[PDB]
Amino acid sequence: VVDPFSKKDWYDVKAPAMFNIRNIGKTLVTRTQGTKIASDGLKGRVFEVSLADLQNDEVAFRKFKLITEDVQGKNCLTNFHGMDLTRDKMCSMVKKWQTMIEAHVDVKTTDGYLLRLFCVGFTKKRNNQIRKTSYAQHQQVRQIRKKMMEIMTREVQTNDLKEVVNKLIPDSIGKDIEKACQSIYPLHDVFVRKVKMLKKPKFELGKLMELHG
Amino acid sequence: EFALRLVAKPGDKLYCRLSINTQLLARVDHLMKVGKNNFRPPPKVESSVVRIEPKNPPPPINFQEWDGLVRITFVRKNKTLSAAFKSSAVQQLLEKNYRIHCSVHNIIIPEDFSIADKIQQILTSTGFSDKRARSMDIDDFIRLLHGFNAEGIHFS
Amino acid sequence: PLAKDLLHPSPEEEKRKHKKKRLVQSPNSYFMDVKCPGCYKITTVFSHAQTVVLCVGCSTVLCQPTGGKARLTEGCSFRRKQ
Amino acid sequence: EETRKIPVPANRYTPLKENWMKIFTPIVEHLGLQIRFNLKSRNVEIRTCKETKDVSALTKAADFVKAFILGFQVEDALALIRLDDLFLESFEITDVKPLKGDHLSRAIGRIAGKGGKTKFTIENVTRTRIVLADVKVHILGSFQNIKMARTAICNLILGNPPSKVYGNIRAVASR
Amino acid sequence: LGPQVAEGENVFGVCHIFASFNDTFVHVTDLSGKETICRVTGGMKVKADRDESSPYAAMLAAQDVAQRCKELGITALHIKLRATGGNRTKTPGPGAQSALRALARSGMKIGRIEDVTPIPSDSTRRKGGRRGRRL
Amino acid sequence: AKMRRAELQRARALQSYYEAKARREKKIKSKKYHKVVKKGKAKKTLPGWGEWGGVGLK
RNA sequence: CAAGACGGACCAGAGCGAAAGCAUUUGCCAAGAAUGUUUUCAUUAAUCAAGAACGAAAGUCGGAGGUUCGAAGACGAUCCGUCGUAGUUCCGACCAUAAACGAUGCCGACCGGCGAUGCGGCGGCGUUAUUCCCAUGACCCGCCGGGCAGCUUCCGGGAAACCAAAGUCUUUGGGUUCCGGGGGGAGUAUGGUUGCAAAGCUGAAACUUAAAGGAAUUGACGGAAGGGCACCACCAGG
Repeated sequence: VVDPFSKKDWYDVKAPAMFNIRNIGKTLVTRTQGTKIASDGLKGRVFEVSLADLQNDEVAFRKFKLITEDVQGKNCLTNFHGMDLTRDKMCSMVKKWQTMIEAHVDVKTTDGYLLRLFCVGFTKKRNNQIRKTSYAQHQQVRQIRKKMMEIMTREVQTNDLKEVVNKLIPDSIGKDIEKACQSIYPLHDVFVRKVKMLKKPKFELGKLMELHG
Repeated sequence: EFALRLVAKPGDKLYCRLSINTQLLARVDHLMKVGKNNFRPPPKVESSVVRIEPKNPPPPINFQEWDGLVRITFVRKNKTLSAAFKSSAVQQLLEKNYRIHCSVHNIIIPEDFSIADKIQQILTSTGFSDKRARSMDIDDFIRLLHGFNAEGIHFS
Repeated sequence: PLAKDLLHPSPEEEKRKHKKKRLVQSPNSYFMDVKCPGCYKITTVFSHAQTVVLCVGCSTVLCQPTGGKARLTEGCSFRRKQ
Repeated sequence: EETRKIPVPANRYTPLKENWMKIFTPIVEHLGLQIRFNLKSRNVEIRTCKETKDVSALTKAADFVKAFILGFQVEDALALIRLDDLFLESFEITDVKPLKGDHLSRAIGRIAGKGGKTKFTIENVTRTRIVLADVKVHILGSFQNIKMARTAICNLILGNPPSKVYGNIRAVASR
Repeated sequence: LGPQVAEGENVFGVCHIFASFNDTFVHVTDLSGKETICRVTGGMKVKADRDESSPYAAMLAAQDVAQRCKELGITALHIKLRATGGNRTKTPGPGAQSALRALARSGMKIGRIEDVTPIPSDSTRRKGGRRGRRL
Repeated sequence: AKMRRAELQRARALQSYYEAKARREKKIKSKKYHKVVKKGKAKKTLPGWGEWGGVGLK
């Protein structure tokens, strides 16, 4: 009988300092009527933001999940929550006459954020190849997968969230894997296609401050 | 098909719920086999004539109770009554009715009660545990219903 | 076509055929003599050897068994024999 | 500025090369849009400029090239630009019955018919365009014509012969 | 009423266009997706079960959602298309396309088009039998 | 040299499609199919790619 | 957050298995074909009556679990829809049947061409591993072996469709197993036997009939569909 949207208000949701474009948009919360506070409804919200709106020159097929968990007077503060590829890109990458190799590791970083890493890779037809298909054998596939797992283990476990995210922005890990697997079977499109967030540590406010500034 | 299922004797492959129920509540006679050239348009299967008359007075059997018990037992007719009563839906309906009976007569239900164990040991106590539903006559179902009603298990 | 001497096949055809299907069967393997790089001794090794071959004095691996022909250690010298 | 990206598969690049003229000339002349083909990311890229009117043409323009990505002929997608209510509906053959192995290929043959004629016949019945993928079927037309074509196809793969569905669809098209 | 945003800069929402095989849902929400702004089906728009999934009903629904968002001052939308998904058909129908071109006709800025439909890895047995097709 | 190389790669792909169709047809042993196919045999600078090609800018 | 189910796209012209069947990673376990071999034994082999192992799905007997689907059933329409019982899932016993197909025993020999594919092996320049510092992987060329599958062919064969076997067959003999003898009666009756059951294996006669069946080429045929022309046809009109 009365509109709740007048009763609502607007907050500003903003990216961490690792990202060039920091203002990522607006959010609509209700004011506190004494029953429930705006923070409790605001301290857990997940945003699906593409990377092309976070960097001017970066790619568009990469999407980052950012969880907002604090308010600072109409200024939402966010943090890394996940990574994924656009489904158009994933559907386009799976061509026919080749082999798909997937690897996943449950790796603990230096400050307790338990991550899960999923990567995918495809064998590449050579420039002089006359055979229509390029199928990797099973032991070659197992070797490629093993090198994938050890590269992510040696690459994520030794760093913190800022370095991991700054490596995931241009996908340097996938380029490392593509360069390292060349002597097993030449790979074509190696991306860390999905990052999850299984376990977060106890809540701290300072680490969010150097993530923001 | 319907006329032969109507007059079916136990042991016949055409024995069904209709056969046992109509042999309970009434007396039936298959009279004369009718050709379909007598009809227009002539039907799919052949035609037949059935003479039926109800038993007056009827036998003192609750027909809802009888039909419910027979409906449970003919879920799978070649399957034994033990496995017919292991069904979870059967356990649900008999739990409802046994709860009604305990509510009416103020019977205290033990915590470790198993309705299926009760049904199994009564069915072995009757001797119908290894018998199958396709080979039971009216009298066996009468004995089974008498035992189940004497044990407070009702089908309604 | 339909006109050739089966009794006298040429060396290229009889070489090309399977080792059992020749005019008279003959093996494709051979015995070859190997000098270890760390010594001077001669070891007679089968070309398709299934055992790892150690030097009798130096105990250095001369060849490693593979699916077909044996894989000599780099540094070893070998000569076809007989 | 408004951005549209349309992906291209690996098999559609050569027909895109052989039909690029009749793709950009309808857009650049009377739709007033800028188009390019990003070879590095393999996407048909459409964006607006200073000389665009009736912004929904952009949407239709995207659907335009989308039809040529899905396998449709060029002039049908030209008709998609000219007409106002034209839609495309797609479904896999196994989305209506679980078929495996040789049964699936027989279903493909029943949709296509000998010489293609059965599929062609359905087109001339429903004034639609039907493109068969390996297993996917795409129908372009208006809503009721899409429904009639979809019913005809679903009967064709149900096991009904092409002659019976042929006669039924040629009789029911008089409503 | 509305966001305190300068005229040059726009404000973003995301619109789920759920094209079920019986109607179409137009659910506008913010970037987080938790709280809503506008969602109208074919149900409030046409009083006939014939045209519940028609492109016309979804079109009129999209115009109503667009004018609602303009009254709220939402100047742009991201599009998250969706079909039934799961065991059933995976492609959005004509209703989603009709709603999309309708809200494009209303002058609303369209952001990122994206097909977000429930594709299984593999799933359970489908609704039809071993025999049953659509018709 | 390289043109013949591309021709050979195309030939390999076309032979793949042809041999797939050949095996699919060879599975079919129905006499009506063979009769119908016998009757049938007896019866018989670019704007775009580079950069933004449009009216306003090129 | 949880429960049960299932491993798409990659996924085929693929591969493996005695067949039924077999698609998430990782580890363990025990098998296996082909290849390579100047190892060993030295006829140890081929084929099956008897007897035994395995045998999709549905089904029966005990448990566990029951997400989806779903015989029956209850309702609403008039081949469909809502709900959903037994089941579908796992473990342990049975049952042993399918268009369980190549509607096509197994072992052996001989008898055209081609260029593709999977595994192993051999020979060979070259390009790649940000010119890789030798080998190794990925490609490239050719050959050999056992495969899966094609195209071609006056080898011959077949009633023909067609077959590199369905050939080497009246010019009729490599070895061996199962099995048919016009159509029905009839997989019925009867007996035996297996099974908890459902059913499985074996299996007639009286009588009755002049056919039963396989393959291919075909004129006419009320019609049917695509077009075109015409104010002696139409739209708008006078």
